[PDB]
Amino acid sequence: GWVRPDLGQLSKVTKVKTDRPLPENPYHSRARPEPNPVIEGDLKPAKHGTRFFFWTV
Amino acid sequence: DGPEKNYEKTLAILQIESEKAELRLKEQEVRRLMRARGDGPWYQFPTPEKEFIDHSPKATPDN
Repeated sequence: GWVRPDLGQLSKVTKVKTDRPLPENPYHSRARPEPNPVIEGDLKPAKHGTRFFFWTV
Repeated sequence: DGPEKNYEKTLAILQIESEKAELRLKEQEVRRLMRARGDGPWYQFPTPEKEFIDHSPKATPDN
């Protein structure tokens, strides 16, 4: 009763059902290091201006 | 005008010049710490963009 698969059928991507648990850390990776904390606030003008030597503004 | 104006202006100037002096010393201390520790917003040096890593299944399993 065997039917030969047509052209293209063996190269299809099928879905397989299994009761094996899904691995969650397949790469055995560590914890990613924390990001540098962000700085909160709205911009205000620079205090006393550029503060460049004797320039006032 | 009276001495008041020159006096209290000189007080106003001295405050401005003094606050600036402390900010300038505080920026050197800040820049010394960010540069040596890389934990601040400055002196962040580039690392490869991870968005171009290929996450697709590969021709081989072990990847």
